[PDB]
Amino acid sequence: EKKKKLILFDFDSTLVNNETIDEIAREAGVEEEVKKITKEAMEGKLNFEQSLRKRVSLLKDLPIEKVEKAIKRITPTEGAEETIKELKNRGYVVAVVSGGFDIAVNKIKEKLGLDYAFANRLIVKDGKLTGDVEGEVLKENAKGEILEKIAKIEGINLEDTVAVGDGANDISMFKKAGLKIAFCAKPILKEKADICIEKRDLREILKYIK
Ligand SMILES: [Mg+2]
Repeated sequence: EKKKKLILFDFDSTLVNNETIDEIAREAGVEEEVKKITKEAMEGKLNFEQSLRKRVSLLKDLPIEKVEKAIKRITPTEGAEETIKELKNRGYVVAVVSGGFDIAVNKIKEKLGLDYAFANRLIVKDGKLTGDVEGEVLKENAKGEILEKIAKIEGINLEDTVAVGDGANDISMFKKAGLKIAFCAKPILKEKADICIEKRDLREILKYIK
């Protein structure tokens, strides 16, 4: 026998190298403005939901074909698939929980073979973004609520959970997690982490997890 563990990964800047919202902002012509808000939000200087709605509103009217062009530029972080496969090899459950968007996160869930995926969604009308976003990964304690929910479904004690992220919206996930790993993270999350990894290779987390 042997117990399973549950590992939750943030998406933007953690499982992938990019910030989905910033990539889309480039196609919408508001890259500078959105990048600045994203940085403040991930450093913990802004309420997450308010900052995300402010950024998504700047994307109003962008055609879906341009959103896809931005998504195409997203690349997986070094070692991502190998790390996920090794965790699954141990019999562990793996999830991605993101303040980003299904249109990007759906793909990685299937590509890397994840068991769960939670993200927000961009609202679309007549083939263009309306500027609205909706979802359950918006409130300040959203990720922690999701970690608890998944752990309950799987019968896994919170002490056997691991959270891996880079930004301030990963703090609520860290609060409930058994092991807190800040991956090439912002100072506000590093302060709360058990382990800080600065080499950009997800395989580095494996050493800390039995
Ligand atoms: Mg992130």
